[PDB]
Amino acid sequence: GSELSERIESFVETLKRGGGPRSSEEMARETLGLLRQIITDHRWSNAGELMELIRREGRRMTAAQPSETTVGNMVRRVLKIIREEYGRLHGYAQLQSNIIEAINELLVELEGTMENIAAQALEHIHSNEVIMTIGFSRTVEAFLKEAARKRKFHVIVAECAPFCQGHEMAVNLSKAGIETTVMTDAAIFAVMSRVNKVIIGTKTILANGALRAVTGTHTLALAAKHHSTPLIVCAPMFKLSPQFPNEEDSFHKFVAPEEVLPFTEGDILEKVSVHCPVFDYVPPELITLFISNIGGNAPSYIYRLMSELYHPDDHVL
Amino acid sequence: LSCRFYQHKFPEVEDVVMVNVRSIAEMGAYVSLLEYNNIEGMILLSELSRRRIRSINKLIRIGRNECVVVIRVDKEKGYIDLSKRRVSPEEAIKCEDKFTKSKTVYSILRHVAEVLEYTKDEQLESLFQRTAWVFDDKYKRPGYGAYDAFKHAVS
Amino acid sequence: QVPTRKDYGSKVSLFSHLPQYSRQNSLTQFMSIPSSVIHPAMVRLGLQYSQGLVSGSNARCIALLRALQQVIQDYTTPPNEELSRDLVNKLKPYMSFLTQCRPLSASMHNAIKFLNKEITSVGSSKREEEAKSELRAAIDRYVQEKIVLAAQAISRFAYQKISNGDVILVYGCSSLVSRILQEAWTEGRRFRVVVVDSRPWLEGRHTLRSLVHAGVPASYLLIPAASYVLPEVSKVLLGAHALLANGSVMSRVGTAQLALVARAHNVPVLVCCETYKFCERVQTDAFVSNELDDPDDLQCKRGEHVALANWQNHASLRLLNLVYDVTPPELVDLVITELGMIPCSSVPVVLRVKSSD
Amino acid sequence: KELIEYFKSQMKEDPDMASAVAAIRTLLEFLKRDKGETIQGLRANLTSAIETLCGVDSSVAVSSGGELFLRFISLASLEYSDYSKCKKIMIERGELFLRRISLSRNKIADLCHTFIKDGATILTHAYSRVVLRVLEAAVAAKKRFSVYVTESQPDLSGKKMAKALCHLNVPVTVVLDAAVGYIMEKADLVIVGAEGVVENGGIINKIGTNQMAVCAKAQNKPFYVVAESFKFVRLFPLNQQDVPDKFKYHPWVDYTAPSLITLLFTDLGVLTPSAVSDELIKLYL
Repeated sequence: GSELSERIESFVETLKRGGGPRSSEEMARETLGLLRQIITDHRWSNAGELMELIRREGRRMTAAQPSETTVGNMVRRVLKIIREEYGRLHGYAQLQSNIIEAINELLVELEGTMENIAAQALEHIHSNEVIMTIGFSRTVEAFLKEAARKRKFHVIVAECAPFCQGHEMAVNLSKAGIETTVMTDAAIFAVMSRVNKVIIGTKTILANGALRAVTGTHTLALAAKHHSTPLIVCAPMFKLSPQFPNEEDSFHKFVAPEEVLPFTEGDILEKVSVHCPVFDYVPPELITLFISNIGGNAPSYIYRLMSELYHPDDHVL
Repeated sequence: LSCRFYQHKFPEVEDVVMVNVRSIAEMGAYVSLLEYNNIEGMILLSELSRRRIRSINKLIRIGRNECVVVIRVDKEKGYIDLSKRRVSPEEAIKCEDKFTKSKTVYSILRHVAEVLEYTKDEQLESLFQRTAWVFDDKYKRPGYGAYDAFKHAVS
Repeated sequence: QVPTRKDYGSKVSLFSHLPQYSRQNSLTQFMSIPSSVIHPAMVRLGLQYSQGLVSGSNARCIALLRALQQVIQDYTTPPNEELSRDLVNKLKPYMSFLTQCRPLSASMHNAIKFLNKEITSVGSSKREEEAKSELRAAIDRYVQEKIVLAAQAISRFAYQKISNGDVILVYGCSSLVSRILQEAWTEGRRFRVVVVDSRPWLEGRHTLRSLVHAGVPASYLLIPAASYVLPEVSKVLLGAHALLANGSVMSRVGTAQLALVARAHNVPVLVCCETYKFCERVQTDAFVSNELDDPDDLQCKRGEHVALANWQNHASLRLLNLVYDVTPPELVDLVITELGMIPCSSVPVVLRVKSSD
Repeated sequence: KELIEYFKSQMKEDPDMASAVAAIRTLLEFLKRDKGETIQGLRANLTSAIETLCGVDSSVAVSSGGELFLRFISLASLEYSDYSKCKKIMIERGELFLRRISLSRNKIADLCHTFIKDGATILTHAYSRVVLRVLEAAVAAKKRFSVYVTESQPDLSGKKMAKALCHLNVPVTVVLDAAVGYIMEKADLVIVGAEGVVENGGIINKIGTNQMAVCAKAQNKPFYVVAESFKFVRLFPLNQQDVPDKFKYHPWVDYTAPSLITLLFTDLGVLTPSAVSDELIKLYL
């Protein structure tokens, strides 16, 4: 009814203004709850009418923020769930409760993701190890803060220049006692000679195995490929997107340049061009291994998870 | 000091019970029946969902309470087969409300026995049978009848 | 019950979580002579594994399945208990004892998983010995196809690859590569094999004897001199023990090193592995999941001054012999399974068609 | 030999038509003209047909399309028990498969031309209709770019590609075939059309491709390879001699390592090179 469009518009301008909420698993739960509220507050005779409907509001929600892919891939996963149920019921009236219980299964799958990565986390950490991460992500800091329960090693949290969010990760890992080293973003190849492996997170996994992540990590992937150290991308499966990199140049999210060059710099701000991209592109050849809640996967295996979670007819949304 | 929630020690067939997962094995997920004095049950790997499931840990969540329908029970062998596939969201909400009311009645009688200082489990079970299970057998409703009788006795 | 073994020597600081046992140490000093906690076939398997008599992966899995057949044949069912739960509850101390004797191969792990999936799929309406004979026939059919049909298929797929006038490099001891070379020599190909060996197992003499008795001209070499022969070598054949989900090859320790020197000399790598030796478990180095053998195996008698004899007097001295290591997936070219010739990028994908899906 | 005559009549009537689709049409016409109620009797006739099509045409796509067609015949024989309904099932399924294949190139064009930036530089090899279809969809999508086409010495078809692009009124330049490493630093992307894709992700193409691939490797350029799905080959060439020698005859075919290939653009979509082995193992030869 009307309250549905109230909540939809609130979600749309919440995504338009800032990051609401902060982390992504709450946002995926909000998206799945909004989608179950959309499928429980409407009337349809064919599944294709709800399919066109969900495609239209998915277009609206990704037109709210084109840089954040979690809402779009959640809409696409719900679309493939509806397509699978229509295909298994076609070969009618019990479809709605089937999509409801499938969304409930996806919610139980999604709430236990980080702790499944933590359960499989002990298969990648040995004693007295040098780890280097970038940015801030609760999956990687939970990974390290529970992997330090039985192992003793070292984590070097490098800050990122637009928003130094690695200080929060450093003070969260130092409370667990993992001998955290804090550095800048310019010393990575200065310290790549001693880092044994790179365990980072990401924002969005692309269809070809590539990934967008917090900025400055393509440099880290290049240095780790130069030193031949393996890369661990601790990423869930709601950051998996079918959006190809070269697609209408809408890759990077540019923010205000105040954090790079402040407004008190002088009259020299008029004749300067300051850009601040908070995301960066990493090709799959600079990635060794992805770690999802179902296990470890290769970058040569992202197409199979793509075809298992998404449909090629819904890539345009 | 603990006891079961109802006058029966084992649930009936197709009875949705509230359990908590304790461990995960290859045969299924070991659970504990919270309303039957923590007896051991098993949710089958084939009954965890209606969709093809690659691994048991994707939907187990050891430590979380869940409503599961009983498929097979054996009082002699001690085998209790449970299923999360058969339960509906309406039946899950009904089982959640029934477990909440039965847990409130259990906490009330546990506080009453702590005030009476009945450290023995047999005297506490006799108090259970004299307070809640008598009303549950009189009204023919386990959990609903005792909570309704206590809500009427509060007034 | 079974206690935990005393770990021998001074461990490496990077290998503090992995156990390091000894062969002069054994677990049965505080065990019964009629073995009641562990099965007699299981403790016989543990003694055959701990002393190093069965070291090949296929031989370890075959002896494991024979011991499991003797366990199922000597199995009884207690009253008011089902087979499908009591068997998995009784086999887990057996596998814990086998892990305590020696860290298990991945073929043994996949055999444990397949046996658990098979004995989980037994209905309780079936009888006792009927289900026991069904499981024994299932174990027999499983080892039958995924040993001999897989070996014949990989030998047929390698016969159409090895040409005439070729020179082949091998490393370590494997039944599959030796069977490939024997069938290729007997079926018409004329070639010579360069055998690469390494300390302290010296298991290249086994495939050297397998190649000389087949009539193949052989060449015995070590791992530092392989860089001398890789300009000459046209093809490198290797025996894989496990293949991981990223495409890594877990085998004997001189594999990724040998594959890197072979790629540096532009010699292609051909690992030979069966589809049951795959893993959903993945690792990227030889430090987070590896076997540690005896520290007293590295010593040698070069004259009169064996220096690593009393190595435990020096507090700052560490001894280490890695058994398994992994390869980068960009170093190995071929993976020859019974489904055909794949790259490493299809190691989990074949798992997707071997997981009944 | 009416099969080679029908193949040359199907291939010479349209210059916009590939050799593999003509071979599949010839195989379907031979299966419709066989009328032999036998599984092995049809399999041996199809194998002799592909033997004739490989003795006549030395293309890799012809033998590839015949092997896919043979796997399709094996699947349709293993599905249906009786052969009488299976003959009409094979005929209808092959006609529908050819109808799906004949629309593949347009699908490649609309799903492939999205990657090419505006104001960029394209490096391309010898003549094929697929890269022309992708480029004409790119200029139909209002994009401007400078094109550098290899002259491709053994048969001067890259100059014919350049003539077909000057008739399209686009800036194209015949670059020297010994100069693909000279213009690699200005070529931000290298999109190439292939004539056969081997199992691991590598490709079988014309002789001047693989060196350009390593020029794409030392200079970090994304080497895009464009090919349909009927060019998938169940082979594993390790070295440059390990390709079958009947497709060589001055060599004519170079094997390109799958590590030098960034992406594939098939009818399944934009794929990693590891996807070809997935399709070839669920297809089972």
